Amino acid sequence: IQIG
Repeated sequence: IQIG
């Protein structure tokens, strides 16, 4: 999970 990568958010940004």
